[PDB]
Amino acid sequence: DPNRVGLNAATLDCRGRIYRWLRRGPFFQVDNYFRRSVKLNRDGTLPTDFVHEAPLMRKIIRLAHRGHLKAACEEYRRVTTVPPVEVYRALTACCVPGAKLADAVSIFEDGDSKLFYVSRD
RNA sequence: UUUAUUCAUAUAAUUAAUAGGAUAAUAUUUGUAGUUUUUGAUACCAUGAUAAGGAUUAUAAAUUGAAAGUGUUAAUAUCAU
Repeated sequence: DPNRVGLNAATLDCRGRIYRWLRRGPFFQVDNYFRRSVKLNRDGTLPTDFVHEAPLMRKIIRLAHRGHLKAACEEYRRVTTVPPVEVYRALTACCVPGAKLADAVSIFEDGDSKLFYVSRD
């Protein structure tokens, strides 16, 4: 659904909404923007299949297959959707020939518990 | 003669209520439950400030340093069920 990508926001009109805005947690904007966004679908598959974020994943996999770990990490910072499993496979396989264990463990732990277990592969 | 404030005459602004999200043994969920929502009692109480007069202690040349406590009359005045 490429047409219905987007989220509407509020206006903070009444006094109780102002009091709720002043009583909100430390992560209220990013949490509600993340949970109002992509989530596990009705049949159980991942929300990976995103149209607008599709060529960024191709660029990340293309840069992690040529050995460019830092550029793939830099365009991994630009992701909004849950990235596919092939991103984590390409990133970890880029981490193998340099023996970079800490970067591979961080790559796994980023998608392990935070991103619906996409790196648990 | 110009300007900081003051004053004149033109103005915009209006309402109400909560909602927990990774590493948690399974609820998909949140424009939903609210409508005739709250901002509505400045009074005649007997307050309190002002001025004025009293007494006690120093018999040491030491110490950085011989300084501190206790009582009465006039006028003015008193807007909270």
